[PDB]
Amino acid sequence: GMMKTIELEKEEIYCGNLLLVNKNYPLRDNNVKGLVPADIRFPNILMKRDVANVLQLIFEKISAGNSIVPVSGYRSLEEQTAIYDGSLKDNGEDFTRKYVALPNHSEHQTGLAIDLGLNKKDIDFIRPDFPYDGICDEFRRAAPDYGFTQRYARDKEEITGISHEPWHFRYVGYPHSKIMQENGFSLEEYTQFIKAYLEDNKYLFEQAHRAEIEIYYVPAKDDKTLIKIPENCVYQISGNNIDGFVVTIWR
Ligand SMILES: C[C@H](N)P(=O)(O)C[C@H](C)C(=O)O
Ligand SMILES: [Zn+2]
Repeated sequence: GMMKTIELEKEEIYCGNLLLVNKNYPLRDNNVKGLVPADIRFPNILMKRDVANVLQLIFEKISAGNSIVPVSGYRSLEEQTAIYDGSLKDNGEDFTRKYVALPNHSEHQTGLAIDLGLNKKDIDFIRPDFPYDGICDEFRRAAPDYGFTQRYARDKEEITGISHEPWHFRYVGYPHSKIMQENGFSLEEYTQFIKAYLEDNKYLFEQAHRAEIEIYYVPAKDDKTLIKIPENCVYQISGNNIDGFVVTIWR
């Protein structure tokens, strides 16, 4: 069918669901919009609208009720700075470096990350309880089917630069979250992995009776990057926050 051309400015590599934000790769566009409260019960915890909707779907699916509470969603630069500096004072430098992202290097500043905890009257804000049992683990096991990944695993500390965090989940979107789950990938690993699949050798994601999904990487040019898409598809494009774009085509 008719193919259409998408023309992207280089700065668009710093927007999208698949941004890799870490010590190496800072947030460069602060202008997150479409933030909404994640839940009526927690008006001060904001997330990107589509992400809040997905969270509700997961809570519905596992019948979480009130057993899981959102502890921290979107954080502004001033909030992240206060948390970091406060942790320096309370917890010391070593702990802070391991458990708090540098300001402008936190996924919380994107609206795509959420810290979750067991519903108990006293919850540690910095390290909330989200065990590998019961309802919390039901969430954790369902998450990749809906677009979420547990961001900071114990076995990936050396490449994420952050200690094991049971509670911190990152939205990357389906099917990326599932591909990461299947391969045991951190987001760092997935960001490298997908660069092996260019437009002329796309990655194929398929299961049962739903449509096939193709995924590929497009390196950013210094100026305008040109991408072609079928008019005959639902598609997504994201920057990777580093050097290019990831394109997702629903067949
Ligand atoms: C501050 C909490 N421990 P976190 O938000 O789960 C840490 C994370 C690396 C960040 O500061 O973005
Ligand atoms: Zn977090």
